[PDB]
Amino acid sequence: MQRASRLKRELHMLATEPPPGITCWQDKDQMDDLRAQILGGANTPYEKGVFKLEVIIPERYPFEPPQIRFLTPIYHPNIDSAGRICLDVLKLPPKGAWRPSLNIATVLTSIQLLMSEPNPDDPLMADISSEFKYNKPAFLKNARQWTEKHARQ
Amino acid sequence: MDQKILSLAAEKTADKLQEFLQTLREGDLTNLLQNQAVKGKVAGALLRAIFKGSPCSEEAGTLRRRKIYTCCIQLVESGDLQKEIVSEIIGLLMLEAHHFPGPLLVELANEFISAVREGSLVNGKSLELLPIILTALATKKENLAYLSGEECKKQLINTLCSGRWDQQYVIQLTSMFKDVPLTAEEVEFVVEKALSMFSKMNLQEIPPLVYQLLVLSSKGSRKSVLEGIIAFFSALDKQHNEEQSPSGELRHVEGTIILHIVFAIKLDYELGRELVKHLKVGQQGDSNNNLSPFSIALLLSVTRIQRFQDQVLDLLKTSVVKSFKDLQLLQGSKFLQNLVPHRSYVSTMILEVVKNSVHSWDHVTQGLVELGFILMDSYGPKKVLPSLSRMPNQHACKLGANILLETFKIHEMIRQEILEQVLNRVVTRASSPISHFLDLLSNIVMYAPLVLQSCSSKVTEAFDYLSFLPLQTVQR
Amino acid sequence: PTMLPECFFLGADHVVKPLGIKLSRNIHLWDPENSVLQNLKDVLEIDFPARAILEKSDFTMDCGICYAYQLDGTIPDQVCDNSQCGQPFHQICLYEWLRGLLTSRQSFNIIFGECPYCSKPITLKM
Ligand SMILES: [Zn+2]
Ligand SMILES: [Zn+2]
Repeated sequence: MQRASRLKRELHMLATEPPPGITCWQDKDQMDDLRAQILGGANTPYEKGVFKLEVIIPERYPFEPPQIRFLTPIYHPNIDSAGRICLDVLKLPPKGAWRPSLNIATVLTSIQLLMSEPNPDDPLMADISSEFKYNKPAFLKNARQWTEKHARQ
Repeated sequence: MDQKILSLAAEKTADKLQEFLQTLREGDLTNLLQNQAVKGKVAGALLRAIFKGSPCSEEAGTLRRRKIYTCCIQLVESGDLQKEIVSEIIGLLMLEAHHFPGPLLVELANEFISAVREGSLVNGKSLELLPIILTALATKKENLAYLSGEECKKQLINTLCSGRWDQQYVIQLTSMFKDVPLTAEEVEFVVEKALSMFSKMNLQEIPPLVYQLLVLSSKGSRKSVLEGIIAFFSALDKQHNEEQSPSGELRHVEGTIILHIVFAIKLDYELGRELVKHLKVGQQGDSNNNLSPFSIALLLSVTRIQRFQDQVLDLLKTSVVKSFKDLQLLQGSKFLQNLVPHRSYVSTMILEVVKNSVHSWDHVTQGLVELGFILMDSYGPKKVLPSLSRMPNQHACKLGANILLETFKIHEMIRQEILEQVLNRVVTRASSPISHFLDLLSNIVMYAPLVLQSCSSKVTEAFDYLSFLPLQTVQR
Repeated sequence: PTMLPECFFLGADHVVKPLGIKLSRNIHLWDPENSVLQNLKDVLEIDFPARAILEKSDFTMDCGICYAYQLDGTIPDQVCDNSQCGQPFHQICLYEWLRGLLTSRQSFNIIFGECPYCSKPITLKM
């Protein structure tokens, strides 16, 4: 209800003026979930890759957070193989920081930011995190391989 | 490398596991690091294997255990693992912490002491094990000499308290002292350190801090917690008034402080007594400098408990009385006016309290109402149906009037009941003077009538007695 | 009809505040012989936006929780007591949000809590 209130505005908003390097539409297969695409950020190994994502809106959403996943997998410390997002903004209070002043565009901007700046503090992938911590070029190499293997046409 | 140790542990202890433990002497660090990297259940299995194959009757296993203890201590904070593995490690260590002598646990205590003092402890979860260690030290009668384990515990805790803490890590510091068996001076130094830590704190941090300070105050250490909070917030509100010479935030704090102090005295029927005894100006009658706006606000949020109510409301009354007596003597005498600096009086204290009450102070108004009406009923004109006798009484009822006035101005859920109380005390008595009530009522109505279109029916029904009432009063 | 109708304001605890304060001290000046609008313009001591923008969306008058106007006919009425936010909200959306929140303490029929946008004290009376 307020779900649909947020949704009807965010639909047109993300269709017309989405964030930079981000797009999103009503998932043409689902029509209840949404299909997002984050274009590979510059100064990253994820360049030359259009990372698809599934976005689930819970029914109480301005109050709940969304639930995003990377459909196009990513070799990231904080994003696991499945595409989970261990981010505070997708979590509730004091655990996380979700509130309705944020929205789909804000969290997608946060994800695009994370893709350029991995979080060494909240790792889903502890070994990729240690690699990004100490051996930067190996991490960047494996990430660019992962990008050109899957994310490229 | 692990499955061999699994097979050694599968049947029996300290006959083959020890023998293999005397093969792989170093590299436990990297072993456990790849272990947590791949799967933490294997780390737990290794730990079980290690602690069964390294009994502490023999002293070689004690050092393997000390090394791996320091290993887990550093990695659990620094090496960001999964949560369940971390909980498991902590539980295992807290389990096997009992099988040690005095001095090994004393040096583990010194490890944690130096670490929290200087070591940037990344997560501080390791501290969960510390009070287990203090417990094992207190209970272990394997006497030391530097002396009993409980006394070395006293030494280590005195060291920690006299030492410096982290800003972030005071919560967990006091959370540890939560479950320890402590004595008077133990808990005293704990709260004194956490007390002096208040001056280096954000304000959103203070509420749960004071919550935990008090649930620990429950042991024996009641008086000093409140006395320190009082002096702290007293100086704070003075400093804020001098700034006026984040107000909303400051109010929001004070409220939740008082809420948690309420639950405390709700659970402790003695806490309020010492609170009272700390505060009562009538030790003989001379004004103490202990009281404050926040102090008073706490008292009035307290009076809605059923036991202390009348006690408090008598105390405040008599204290106001003394306030006005000393004040009228001051203004009556130049000589004393030359000597003493003016002190923030109880009345003005209350008024400023009312000003602050605007925000979210619902718990206070319920007692404020009663308080004002009590003053008026207590000292209303009754003699004609003199300054020493009349000024206090008149100022008292006048203060009740001001209170109820400035209250009724802003509070939208105690109207009708301020109102009907005035009407009730007015109508029936019909003998004793109520000119005070009436002038009050006049001021009330004058300032803000439109609210009384909502507070309607009490006056329609009040007119029903008008045929029985006396004439002059009806005219007014 | 020209007699004083019963009324109240919807809005902010700093905008609605001095409006009623003027009304309290000018209601006695209510001359029922004039028109009601004319009486108001002097009693409140203001001019209206006389259809000054009426029904033209500048995104000002919007819930910020449900992002909608006329949510079940409910109007964006509850606002922030803040110069910087002034974010208006409905009743139901603000209620349900401050329901789950941990800091959201409940008096008689009040919910306190932080404004969603600015994290400043905001009061909701049901
Ligand atoms: Zn709404
Ligand atoms: Zn706000």
